[PDB]
Amino acid sequence: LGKLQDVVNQNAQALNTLVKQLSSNFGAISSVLNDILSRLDPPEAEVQIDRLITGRLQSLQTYVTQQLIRAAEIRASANLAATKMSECVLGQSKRVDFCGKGYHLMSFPQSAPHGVVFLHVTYVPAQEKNFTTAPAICHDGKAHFPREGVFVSNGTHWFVTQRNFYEPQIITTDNTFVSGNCDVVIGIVNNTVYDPLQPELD
Amino acid sequence: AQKFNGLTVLPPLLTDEMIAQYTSALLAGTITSGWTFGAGPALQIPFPMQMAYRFNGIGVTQNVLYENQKLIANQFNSAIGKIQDSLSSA
Amino acid sequence: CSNLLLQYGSFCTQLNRALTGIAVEQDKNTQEVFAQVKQIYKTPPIKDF
Amino acid sequence: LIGAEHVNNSYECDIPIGAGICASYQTSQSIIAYTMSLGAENSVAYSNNSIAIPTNFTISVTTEILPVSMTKTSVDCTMYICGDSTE
Ligand SMILES: *[C@@H]1O[C@H](CO)[C@@H](O[C@@H]2O[C@H](CO)[C@@H](O)[C@H](O)[C@H]2NC(C)=O)[C@H](O)[C@H]1NC(C)=O
Ligand SMILES: *[C@@H]1O[C@H](CO)[C@@H](O[C@@H]2O[C@H](CO)[C@@H](O)[C@H](O)[C@H]2NC(C)=O)[C@H](O)[C@H]1NC(C)=O
Ligand SMILES: *[C@@H]1O[C@H](CO)[C@@H](O[C@@H]2O[C@H](CO)[C@@H](O)[C@H](O)[C@H]2NC(C)=O)[C@H](O)[C@H]1NC(C)=O
Ligand SMILES: *[C@@H]1O[C@H](CO)[C@@H](O)[C@H](O)[C@H]1NC(C)=O
Ligand SMILES: *[C@@H]1O[C@H](CO)[C@@H](O)[C@H](O)[C@H]1NC(C)=O
Ligand SMILES: *[C@@H]1O[C@H](CO)[C@@H](O)[C@H](O)[C@H]1NC(C)=O
Repeated sequence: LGKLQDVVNQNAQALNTLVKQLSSNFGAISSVLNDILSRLDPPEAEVQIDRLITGRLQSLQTYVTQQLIRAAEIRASANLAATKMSECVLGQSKRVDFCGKGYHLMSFPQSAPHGVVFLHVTYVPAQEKNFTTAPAICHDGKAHFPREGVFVSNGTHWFVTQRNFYEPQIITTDNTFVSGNCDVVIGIVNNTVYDPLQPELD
Repeated sequence: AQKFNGLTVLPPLLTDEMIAQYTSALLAGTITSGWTFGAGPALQIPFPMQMAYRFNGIGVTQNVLYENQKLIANQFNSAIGKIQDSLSSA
Repeated sequence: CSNLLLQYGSFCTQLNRALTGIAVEQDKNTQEVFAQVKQIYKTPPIKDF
Repeated sequence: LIGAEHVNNSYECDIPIGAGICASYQTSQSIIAYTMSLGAENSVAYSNNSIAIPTNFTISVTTEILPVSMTKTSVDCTMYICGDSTE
């Protein structure tokens, strides 16, 4: 895991750098402040003490700025994770390529140390077949358009299937609607409609 | 320049050329397949099919595109010319 | 000048690591935007759309 | 770059270098440098009366990694900056 390891390693190395900062003189003649107190008088060793104060203050200010920036990016990541929770897990999100690569169904959150993961369940097609399509069917001068599917042909006859699955069905009135005349679409094909009311009225 | 004082500029990992190649491949995917290539394998589709599907996505029935497809194509071409002319004029 | 820089080598290490992080995140920003697909789709020679 | 031979073929790279060229360890075997391959160069057959309707699906699971918190630390000047001295 990379996104959960850097947030710990960078913090650990920042704490280690803070520890290492006390081992430097910052231009003074000793690192520990007790040494100059023991070997030099406080009236004379005031400037070295003040230099150590300035160096430690600069190191603390740099660490505070770094921690503020890390907290800002952690806040942004937490807001993103909360939105991903509330959309992908607590419902189904219509945003494409947001809850994983594919058509999202649901996500399963899992606890993580100083983090969170989401177990997205996507819907990707596996096998596809090439087909010849047409926007409209000219039956009796009226152009038929699919309500939710698309006209497809296997070479001899025509069917209508949904967008993400191949479910061939007979061209009928229940899944098609008419609009206008036949001479409005640049590409149209001639066929017939089942009209499943005609055989039942006999 | 600004490199004489050692303020060295790191070259990017991706140059302009393969960024342009990425954009061209994405354009080809979105004009030849719509959104199938962004959520799985690319599926071939006619462009008016995709246009009617985008129209269906905003609550407009797909029967209106094929009745005035030339008008929508001319409007799209005019809009492309307009954005090109506006960008040429920062 | 380099002799007195051992007292602030920790500061220098922090600055160098910060710029290295800036550079690597600037590199990764382009990968998260343009590299959405892993297959380069060629434009068909037919321009009749 | 020294210590890595240059080869004209292109693969997917793992160690980035910059300016569109990477380095990797392939076939004995030695470190080679090559231009990174943006992906599988394939063409999609496009036609005004050709469609592709999927007939099967695979339920896939995608892993995402997101941190939400970090270790809460408290720092005080008096026992960091100073030791056991009043001055
Ligand atoms: C295209 O689809 C049609 C409709 O399903 C197929 O025609 C049927 O094929 C089955 C398979 O032997 C026969 O039992 C039926 O009697 C056929 N019905 C009609 C009305 O012909 C056709 O075979 C399919 N063609 C291809 C190439 O797949
Ligand atoms: C689809 O059907 C229409 C009408 O049934 C056909 O249009 C006819 O075409 C013939 C000769 O091609 C003309 O003599 C008729 O006057 C046309 N009628 C109308 C109403 O336009 C059309 O040709 C058919 N298309 C195909 C490919 O068979
Ligand atoms: C859709 O894909 C799945 C996954 O490969 C197919 O399921 C396999 O079917 C074969 C033969 O029927 C079996 O030997 C495997 O054990 C099945 N695998 C699993 C994981 O169930 C399925 O048959 C495909 N469907 C169609 C219509 O092609
Ligand atoms: C369908 O046929 C066309 C050419 O006839 C081909 O380019 C395409 O790859 C085929 N589709 C599939 C899924 O095999
Ligand atoms: C598809 O395009 C080809 C080439 O321009 C053309 O010959 C054919 O008539 C077109 N088909 C339709 C249905 O528009
Ligand atoms: C790679 O192939 C090209 C093809 O012409 C050739 O010009 C070039 O010299 C080759 N590079 C190497 C390193 O062999």
